[PDB]
Amino acid sequence: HWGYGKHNGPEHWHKDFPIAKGERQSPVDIDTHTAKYDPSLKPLSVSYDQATSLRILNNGHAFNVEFDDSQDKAVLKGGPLDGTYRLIQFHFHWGSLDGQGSEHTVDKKKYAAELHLVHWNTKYGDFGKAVQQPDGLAILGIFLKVGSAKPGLQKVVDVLDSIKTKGKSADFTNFDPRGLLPESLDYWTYPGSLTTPPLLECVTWIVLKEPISVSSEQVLKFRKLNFNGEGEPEELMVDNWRPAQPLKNRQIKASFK
Ligand SMILES: [Zn+2]
Repeated sequence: HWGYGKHNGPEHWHKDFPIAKGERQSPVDIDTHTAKYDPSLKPLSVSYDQATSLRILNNGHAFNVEFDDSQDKAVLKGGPLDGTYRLIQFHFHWGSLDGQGSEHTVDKKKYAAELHLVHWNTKYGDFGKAVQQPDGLAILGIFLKVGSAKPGLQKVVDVLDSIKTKGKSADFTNFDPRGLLPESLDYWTYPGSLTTPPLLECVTWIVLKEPISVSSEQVLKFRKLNFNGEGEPEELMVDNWRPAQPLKNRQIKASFK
């Protein structure tokens, strides 16, 4: 019964998921004055030409755009990573107000939203096996600010009415996740966790410095989604973000000078 409400939000998750207080929790604040350039980092390689989106699902916590991950169709490589990581889904976290919504922060700045493209390490065979490994996942995080519309997001926006409530899914084929990337692939990276229960410490985080712009109308449509199921009291799906967690014995590395 974890969530983002008045009585089940992030500050409560540790009772059922004690790693919530662990050594490698996410998100974190990215201090641009202490993150150090690492010349040994490599460009990243985002290969989404062959991506097969399948479906979009309201899971009661966010919505996931799901992909075929039964081949190396959409992979992330390079950067801080060893080996190959398959895209399985992307989702967002967002606010009730434009001044909030992101999970990671940059010098304490909150963005309006944050996109997570989730990939699993093919060495481990399946996502469920991967989340049990410290190097099981690579999550590419992208900040959203409110300004211009993002044309490549509109198809997502326009399907949300069909998945308003928890448990609803819709066919969602032929979506191109390249339309959600900023121009630059400069990034910060650090080791951390899933930001939702079970909060497993299995993630190499790769957070892009350049935000994307979305329009106020696009974010407004995200804020019409519901946490609840159909036939239940309406609870708008807003403020589905976990706040920054202690960095502890970690360093954030920058790919850029
Ligand atoms: Zn996420």
